[PDB]
Amino acid sequence: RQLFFLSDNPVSAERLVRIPPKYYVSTQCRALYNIFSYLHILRSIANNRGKRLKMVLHPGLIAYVRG
Amino acid sequence: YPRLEGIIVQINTGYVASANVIRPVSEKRYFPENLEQNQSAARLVSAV
Amino acid sequence: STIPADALHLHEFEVEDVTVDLLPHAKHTSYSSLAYNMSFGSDGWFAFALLGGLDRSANLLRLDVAS
Amino acid sequence: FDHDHIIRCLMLAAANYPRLEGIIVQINTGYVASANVIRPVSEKRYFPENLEQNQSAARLVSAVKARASEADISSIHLAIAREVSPMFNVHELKKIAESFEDPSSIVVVLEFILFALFFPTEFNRIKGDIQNVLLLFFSRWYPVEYGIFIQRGATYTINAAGEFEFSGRNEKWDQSLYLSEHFPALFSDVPLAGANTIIAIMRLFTPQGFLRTDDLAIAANFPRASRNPQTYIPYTNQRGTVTNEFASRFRTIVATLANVVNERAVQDDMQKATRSCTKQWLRHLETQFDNIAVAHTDHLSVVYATMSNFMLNFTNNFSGNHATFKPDQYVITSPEGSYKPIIERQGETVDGLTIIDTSIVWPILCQCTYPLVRQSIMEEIVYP
Amino acid sequence: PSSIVVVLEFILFALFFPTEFNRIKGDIQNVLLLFFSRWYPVEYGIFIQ
Amino acid sequence: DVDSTDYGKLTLRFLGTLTRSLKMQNAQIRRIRPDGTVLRYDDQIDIEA
Amino acid sequence: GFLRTDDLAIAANFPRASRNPQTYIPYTNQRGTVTNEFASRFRTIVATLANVVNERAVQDDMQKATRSCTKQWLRHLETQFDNIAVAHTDHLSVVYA
Amino acid sequence: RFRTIVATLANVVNERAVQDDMQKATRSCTKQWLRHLETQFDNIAVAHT
Repeated sequence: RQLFFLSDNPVSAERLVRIPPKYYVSTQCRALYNIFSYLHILRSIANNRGKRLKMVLHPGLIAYVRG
Repeated sequence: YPRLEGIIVQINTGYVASANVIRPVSEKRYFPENLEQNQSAARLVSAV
Repeated sequence: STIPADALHLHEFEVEDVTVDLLPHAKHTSYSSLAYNMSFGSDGWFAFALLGGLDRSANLLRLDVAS
Repeated sequence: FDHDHIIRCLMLAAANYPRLEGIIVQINTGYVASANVIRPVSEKRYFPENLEQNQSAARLVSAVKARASEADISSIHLAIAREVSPMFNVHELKKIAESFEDPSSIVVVLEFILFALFFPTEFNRIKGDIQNVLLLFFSRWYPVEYGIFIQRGATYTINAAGEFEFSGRNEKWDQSLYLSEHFPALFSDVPLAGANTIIAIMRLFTPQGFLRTDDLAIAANFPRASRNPQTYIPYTNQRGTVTNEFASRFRTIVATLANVVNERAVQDDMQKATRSCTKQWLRHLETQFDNIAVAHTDHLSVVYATMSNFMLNFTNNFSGNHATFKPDQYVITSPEGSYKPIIERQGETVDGLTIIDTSIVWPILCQCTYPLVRQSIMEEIVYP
Repeated sequence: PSSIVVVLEFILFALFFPTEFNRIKGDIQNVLLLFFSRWYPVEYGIFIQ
Repeated sequence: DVDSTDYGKLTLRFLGTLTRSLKMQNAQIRRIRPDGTVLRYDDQIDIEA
Repeated sequence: GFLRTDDLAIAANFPRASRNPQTYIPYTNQRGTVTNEFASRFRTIVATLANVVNERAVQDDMQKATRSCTKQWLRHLETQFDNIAVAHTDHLSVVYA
Repeated sequence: RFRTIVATLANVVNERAVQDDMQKATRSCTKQWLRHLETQFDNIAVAHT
């Protein structure tokens, strides 16, 4: 009910954010970075010029998903 | 004095560290891109 | 109280200088007023433009689950 | 218009003022940008549908998106205008750091094939620094046939009797030795017994153009620095053809490159899926080349023709054979001093004019719309 | 190989409506001479010979 | 002071200042071998100018 | 490697515990070459270690992906060896000397 | 008649897809659809003819 015509899938948001591929660091970790790309587009949509944003990470977040 | 090996190595260690010959860094690169995630290599990435 | 189960935010997006493509169905819903908030140049229209799409593949099975 | 005087002062003006190359390129860039010839757009199509999100080609999509720069119009117009322009500072290659580990590293070779077809003149000026990358390609994929090629030589010279005196020294090429008598040895196009595959892949860097004389410049009595002023247009106009004869050259290149990447794949028994996603991408470059070969060989080939008749594009750029051509190295000699060469590598840039970026062919192939691809409106082609 | 659907669009249009298939059988050639020139390149050069 | 149009002033402060690095005593224009030796004039290679 | 005599120790008349002092430097200086002759030795070791692990995996008929991801790792060690092989043979070799 | 057309068209697409050495899964799911046109043609050809 919140997002009628907007997509369900975080797959559609991976088109919008590049991840430099040294960050792909676990077996589910491609599928987890999509939700990061999925939500911040929907969260910050009133401040979206139509630029493409890029993801940087804390190294503990790299360290936590290794496991 | 069989501890004389401790003297000669400590001088030889003191030359290597003074040459600035190897500086360690905190970036692993044991695997290429898209091999640590990869589920088929899960038996290999644990042994490395 | 902070948990070991969160590292798992602490990721932030950095804006760049090169734009997205706008998914050619956005030209079609440019006019006219495909919903109420999806008027031309609004937040819900642009989210339907930039994030884009609705798959049939997800919410048919969810439409198959609740039966 | 005095032919003898202007070509005589333009040989002092290149020796005293080596920044003159920045003048003639800026005049040539002002003609390319005033023709509305290449217009970038924000829609990428480097991959077909359902291959970028495919997990098998995740090794491949990290090798194409790491090479394809964004479509900046100030460099695509610069890349065309560098071609017919005279060369005063020796052009050197933007350093490409590749190790050719994976079979998805064939993208870097396809970057060089497209840069040899779209800009064959600017391929010649840096063809030696491409050898420094390609000798890391062949020595890690064809190690049996690499050593057969090295023992003949990594450089060669031209004998006075027309023979090819191969050196025999395994030397990394530098962009100095471009002015000397040494050539890159991959581009000799001389067959070697045992190294039949390396010579076969170097037959894919051949240009697909013709040699047009400056018919409108001689009759205008413009300054030229040769006897027969002949420039090299990269591709012939292709009117009235169903199958485009320039796009069909890229059909036969990929059909050889899909056998080079296949033999490298099955040697290391990689997945059926990771090999199929390579060949689906290699024929996605088949489809995206058919869309633009109508608009390169009909609208660029009348721009490269008319840029070779300008007053300040006064030198021969290229001949038609990488195995023999060298620029005519004039000097300003003096008995009571030292001779100052015209073409002289000194790194005196015009803030980015000598650094040649071979990643310019990925925006040209994919994310640039042309005024003939869209037939369905008619653009009404801007004649400057 | 998923573009065989456009060919199956032309077979069914030739079985259901063979009269209207005749009136536009020339424009169906222009689509199909892109079909055979990519999937059968050896036989295409013999055919346009 | 030479004649200088509105575009010529843009080019002279672009090159732009040094000229005295070259001897001009009996200066001619000749080709060189790629070895480094100054060749003579050739009636069939160089232009007549 | 090579078996180097101690030229600067005998002239210094330093104490040595044998007749000819011959230390063993692990690898030769490798200036002025395109390919490193110490890095290409590691090529011919992995190429032997490829054929051992390839024949071992097919004895237990395990997956194509679990075998290729081994062999993609073996020549990833080639790429990491080639980057450091210049600095061992040029700068570590004079330290052991 | 449509049975023996798809019997040819499922061999044209099979000779094509093995030349591009693509997956068994991506090819068998195509051939599941080509015989799905068979089931939908056998139902509606009773009302056509």
